[PDB]
Amino acid sequence: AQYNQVYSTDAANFEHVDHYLTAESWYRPKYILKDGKTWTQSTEKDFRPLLMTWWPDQETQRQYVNYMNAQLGIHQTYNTATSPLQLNLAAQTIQTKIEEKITAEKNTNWLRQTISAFVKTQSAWNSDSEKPFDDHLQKGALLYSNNSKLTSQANSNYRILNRTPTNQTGKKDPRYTADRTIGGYEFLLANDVDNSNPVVQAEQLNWLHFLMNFGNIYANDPDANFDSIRVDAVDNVDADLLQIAGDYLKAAKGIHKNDKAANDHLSILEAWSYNDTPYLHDDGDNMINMDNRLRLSLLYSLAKPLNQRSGMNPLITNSLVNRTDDNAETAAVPSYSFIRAHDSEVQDLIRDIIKAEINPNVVGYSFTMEEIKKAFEIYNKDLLATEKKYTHYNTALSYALLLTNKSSVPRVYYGDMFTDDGQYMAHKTINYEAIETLLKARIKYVSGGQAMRNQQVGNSEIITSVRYGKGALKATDTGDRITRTSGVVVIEGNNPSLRLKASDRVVVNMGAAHKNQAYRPLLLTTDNGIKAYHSDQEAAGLVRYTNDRGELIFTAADIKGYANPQVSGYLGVWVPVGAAADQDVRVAASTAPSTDGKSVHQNAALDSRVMFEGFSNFQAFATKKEEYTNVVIAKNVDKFAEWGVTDFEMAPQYVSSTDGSFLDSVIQNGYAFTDRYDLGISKPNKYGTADDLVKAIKALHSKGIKVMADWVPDQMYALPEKEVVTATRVDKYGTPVAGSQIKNTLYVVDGKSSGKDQQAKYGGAFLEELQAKYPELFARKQISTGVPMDPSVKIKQWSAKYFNGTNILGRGAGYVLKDQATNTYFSLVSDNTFLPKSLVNP
Ligand SMILES: [Ca+2]
Repeated sequence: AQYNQVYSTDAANFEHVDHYLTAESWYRPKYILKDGKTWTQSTEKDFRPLLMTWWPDQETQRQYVNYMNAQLGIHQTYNTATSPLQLNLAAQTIQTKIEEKITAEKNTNWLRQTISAFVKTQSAWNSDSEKPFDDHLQKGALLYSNNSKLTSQANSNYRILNRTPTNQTGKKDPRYTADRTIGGYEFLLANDVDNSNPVVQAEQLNWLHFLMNFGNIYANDPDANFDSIRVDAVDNVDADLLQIAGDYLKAAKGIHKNDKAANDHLSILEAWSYNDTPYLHDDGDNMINMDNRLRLSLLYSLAKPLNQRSGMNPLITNSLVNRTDDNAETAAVPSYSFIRAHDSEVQDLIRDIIKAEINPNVVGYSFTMEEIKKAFEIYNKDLLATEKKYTHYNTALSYALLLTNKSSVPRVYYGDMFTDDGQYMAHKTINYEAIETLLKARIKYVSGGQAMRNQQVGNSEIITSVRYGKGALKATDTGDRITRTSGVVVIEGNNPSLRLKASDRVVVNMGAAHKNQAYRPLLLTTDNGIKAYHSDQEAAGLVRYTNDRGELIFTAADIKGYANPQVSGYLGVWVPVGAAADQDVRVAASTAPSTDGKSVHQNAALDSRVMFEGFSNFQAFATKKEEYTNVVIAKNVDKFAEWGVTDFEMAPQYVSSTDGSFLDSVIQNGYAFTDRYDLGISKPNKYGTADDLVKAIKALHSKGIKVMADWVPDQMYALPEKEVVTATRVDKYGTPVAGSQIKNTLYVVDGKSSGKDQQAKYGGAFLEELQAKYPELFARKQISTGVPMDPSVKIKQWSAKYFNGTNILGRGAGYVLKDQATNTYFSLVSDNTFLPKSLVNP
């Protein structure tokens, strides 16, 4: 009893977390039985495990012997009936065996680990006590208490949950009713940063300013700054951040002054709710959101299996813009449009394949490397099939619409041109040719008003989409020479069974600048795929003409249904003959002052832009310098210019954590990180070193292309230090879970950064200069909080007080040790020390 008791009650003598004890705590006894033979004075070296001498109750002390008796090849176990006098010799005999064996392996590392193992067999100490699970992607979350006496350094006056755009004020906005929900939820993955905390808000701003000045700050090269941002996971953070970022863009860059300034820094949100667009629009169009309705329209009218496909009309009317006749010089609301992204309609399809053909109980997207590579074999083959079971149909049809549509900036996804897996840019998809063709055509032909028509012919239907030519917003505008040699027509059908009757005609009005004119093909579907024409000359054979009225006319000879690996339906695209090799109908943004109170205007100059999402989650890791993405990017900067890419959306560049607790930290895309400022600085990121990054930003600038920084304020992964928090089990809205055991109960999280990383170096480092240069930013009272940001304290080190909570860690409800008698946590704070009766007073 005696020797074992604690050496001294100092914090010094125990391994503790915020002065609390855990099941895995080691400490300094007064003596060590040396080689289980002789009672020698401890030194600051002789640390043992608590569990070696103390148990939270007798039932646990029992298991421990049984378990331990196993390990030490002691051949005796005890069932529930056992006295405690035997439970007490059982552990003393083990204790000798423990020293004897430490002497023998000259170490205790092996113990560290028999201990750690055992701890995990107990309910109070594993994920058993953390049930019931909920539908958080990592199975559950813990909300940290704002007011706990036990964990005062984790207290917060904030932690205001769920203030999405729709719900920013804590009530659902009456203004936006397309989404009838509250438009998002707080807890998405990992450690959830509390973005309602004014100090944290200021820190998000610091980081924004940093990214946007990355060149100057890191390389001293004004030519290497990110030009613009994406706000990630908008519907999972506090929407004040939208005001802050827009306020910034305004103050620092002048985006509200004129279009040229707004388009040099054109920024986007990833905001899934239908409410978010009108919300953004009332906010002043300081950034643009995706057109989610059009995305769904493409997906269901074009990309789904033949039996699940819907009719085509939504391709015209289910959108931010009704494209039946779109003749506005400036659209009501700006947006960007896409059909796939790094996550959307890619990692889903892999999940579909794993869940179907590999591991049926796979959770969320928590995949393994193994499963994935296995998944990819199936997927890649499905890509080449005519009958697809897992992957998109009609990719080229979707791009034809996206790249010819008026009133939205198209975003092309990397993985629709290159293989989603695979070294960067090494392999082309079968659609690369058609997409590149469309991209090139867009620069040269795509300008003017738009008309879309849905026509029931033969046994099915087609839609026709028409751009009138540069300088004709309406069908009746005759324009000038360049109008005449610009414009385009797209014809599409979504049913392989489409047959026209002999008497059918599809009559397309091309616009008044196009009477009696030659047209030639750009893309035509063929039995095996799609044939691309790279020049008039190339398509010399297949010319057709409009008539007196400027109508093209199409017939059964032109239009029928196909099924091949690229087309399930019909695609045809025609362009006028005679465009100068170097014709370009894009249009530069005006310096004329903006006057409608909005920053971004969806006009012809904005339509002239094209966005490129330049990565895939599932890219292979580089084998060598040459294969690093950012290296490869700098080296093909010309292609991007040739495609008319004006905004290059780089992947997040933060060094990835490697915990594997979610997809993002398995394929290391850059959304899972521990250091916000570590852009390939401490070691390379998936995409190269900080220098490769700097070089790729420079390369893209040299072509005049803009580069977007993914701004990811929602969460952080794998913090290095432990902290104790008062936690509660909650669902993703922060509501307490029914039937859980963790309710204002102490928990051990990984919630502290190292205080020695880049964050330590740059955190809050620019606040002072920001307040001098842009006092207006700090004057705003943020919506959710009612108060201004708080730059008066810098964040050099993240700790739990800056977080809402975390995903569940499997440590258990009882990990932090409590005297079950008094039901009170043990503590090592000095004026109030409380230890287990046996270790201090035996
Ligand atoms: Ca959040």
